[PDB]
Amino acid sequence: SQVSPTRMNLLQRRGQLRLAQKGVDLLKKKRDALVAEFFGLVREAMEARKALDQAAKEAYAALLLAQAFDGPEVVAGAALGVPPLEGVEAEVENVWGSKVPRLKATFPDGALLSPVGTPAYTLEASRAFRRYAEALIRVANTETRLKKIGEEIKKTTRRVNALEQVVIPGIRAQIRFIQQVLEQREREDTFRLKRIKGKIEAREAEEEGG
Amino acid sequence: RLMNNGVGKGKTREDHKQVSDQLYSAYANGVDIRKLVAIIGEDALTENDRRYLQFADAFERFFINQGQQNRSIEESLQIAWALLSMLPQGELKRISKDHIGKYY
Repeated sequence: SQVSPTRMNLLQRRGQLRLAQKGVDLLKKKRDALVAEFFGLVREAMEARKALDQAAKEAYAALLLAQAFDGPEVVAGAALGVPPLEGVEAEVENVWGSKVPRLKATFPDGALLSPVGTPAYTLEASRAFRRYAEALIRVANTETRLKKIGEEIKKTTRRVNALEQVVIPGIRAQIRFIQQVLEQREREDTFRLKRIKGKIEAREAEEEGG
Repeated sequence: RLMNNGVGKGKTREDHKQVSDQLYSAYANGVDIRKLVAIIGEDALTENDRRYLQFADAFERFFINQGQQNRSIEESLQIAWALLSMLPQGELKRISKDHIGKYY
């Protein structure tokens, strides 16, 4: 446990305030940018996604003239058109606490090129993956962005607060603590010096008058 | 300082001395929550807080003010009890159950 030092430190802790006060000045508007850039992405996300997600099933579920029970047959029958279930190009990108990696796989999913002649409905029904799958990849890189930008936002403003209502007003109180403590010392000056005068003159009016 | 003096039976009601202390820590742990909200995440804090939260409000803008107007130890204590109700009886650990059965 300790208080501070006692002097000069006043000035230093003032440049503490400078550091803080000015630091935190800018500390928001660091984040102003990122919050700014954030809105566009919020907009963009679901657009194509909602559209063709619904259009995947459109024919798919709705062409079971054979496809449901001869779904078995066909679904077997045309299964595994190109299933690597892989494509990861791992991407790193600015995210605070760790630049989190995102990534995209990128390979087909079936739609009118699948092996063998076979029935007709099949292939179009298989086509649906373009519109669940392929398109669903878009959210694989956009939906993570929302959380990532969260992290930052939150963590940052978190400090804002702390600095703003813990650090600063405390260290404010530091400055004071010094100030007054220097001051009362300065009484002593006055008093000591005070006494000196009384003596020097009180002593001397007795030589020429007594 | 004084207070555990001039309280209790035959001087005042006998539940006074007790219903102090309950309130004390109750309100206490209310604001306490409200601090930490602003740090990690508001709704990332314990769910059995939200009531203790709201309990801080009641004692807040509901009770404290009373404008200008005469009041009475009676009328006071009556609404002093009002405070407790919302939080369970099973959460009031600094008072015995007899006064709880005196009122609620």
